[PDB]
Amino acid sequence: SYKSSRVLVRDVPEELVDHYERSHRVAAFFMRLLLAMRREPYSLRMRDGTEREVDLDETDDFLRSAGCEEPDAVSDDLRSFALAVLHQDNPKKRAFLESENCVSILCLEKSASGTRYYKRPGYQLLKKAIEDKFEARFFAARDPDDLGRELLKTDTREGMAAALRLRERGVFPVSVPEHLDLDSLKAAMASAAERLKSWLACNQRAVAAVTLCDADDSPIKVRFGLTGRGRKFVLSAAGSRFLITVKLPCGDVGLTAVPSRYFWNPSVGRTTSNSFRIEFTKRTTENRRYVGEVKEIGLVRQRGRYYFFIDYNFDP
DNA sequence: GTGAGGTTCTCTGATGGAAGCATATCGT
DNA sequence: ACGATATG
RNA sequence: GUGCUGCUGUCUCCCAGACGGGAGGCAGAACUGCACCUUCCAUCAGAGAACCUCAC
Repeated sequence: SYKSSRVLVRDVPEELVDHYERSHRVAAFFMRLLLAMRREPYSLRMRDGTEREVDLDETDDFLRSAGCEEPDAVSDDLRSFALAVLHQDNPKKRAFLESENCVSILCLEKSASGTRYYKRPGYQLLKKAIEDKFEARFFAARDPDDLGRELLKTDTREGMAAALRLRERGVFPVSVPEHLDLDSLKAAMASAAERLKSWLACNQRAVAAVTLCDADDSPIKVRFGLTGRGRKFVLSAAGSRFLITVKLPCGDVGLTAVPSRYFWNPSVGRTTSNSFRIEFTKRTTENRRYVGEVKEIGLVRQRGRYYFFIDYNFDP
């Protein structure tokens, strides 16, 4: 259940503008790098309209520029990674249930991501059993730690073991263009994965061109979440307006939204479940009351004007 | 002076896709 | 109890 | 804030012209009047303008 609106902001500082204009280039690099790992020549649609054909040579050169010295040898593994990121694996046993989860092995030198099992079913039953007559070796002598290694050595989702294969070869940590923190990288990679997933669903529907992200031509949402998908934000009201401030690494960025007749007489309260409860009336004639929990807003620059897309959740 | 048959620009409509986070443990 | 990754 | 309409605003176009009216484009807003889930992508059908030749 979703319901969206749009609030205009006219005094965005330099920090948010640079964050919006710097998230796009990381997204574009993610799109081109995933296509490079895919190692399948494709068609690129430029801004003015031109379906150029890009072959394996430029793909290999781009991969070399990304740190993959000899993509010919690791071709059995780069491709095996990309299909995992673009959700081309089995619907069950996804190596990355959310695509943005992948940018910790790809773009973090000291990460140690692959050796985790605390959320693996099997370590949940044994730990709930320490503190054979139940429905599901290691039950004797207890030690769920050992079951962790038993379930990490085997039961490895394809593309996650493949990702760990390259890190020993010193080629997988890829130098992205800008030094975005984990959260903004995850937001950008979520957007890029969404755009390439749509592209591939269209390419297999046809059987064909790729449009890269642009700050003005084909904008994407620089999304701000409350659980690590993007930089955090907090919403409130002051009179008849919206007070939206985000928590960028350069500090807090506060912003006052010009009044909206869609959101009139606003009352806002923070919730203990990572959300903000807001009330409003639709103005016009009937002032029917609505309750909305907001958890993740978006930012889009259209016609030179900055708009936050307030995507809230209403009562069903 | 129109009809007919081809490019070359601005648009609008319909049917597809990707979407708008939950939990979990560990170290302080 | 709260923040830092990790991943359902 | 967004399609619709609305200068207390602007620019431009056309018809009578020295009374006005009829096209469009922005600024809107601090002016109502009906409503408002939306962003991006790729296809396919349809409608408009104009462009070139050859025929009647």
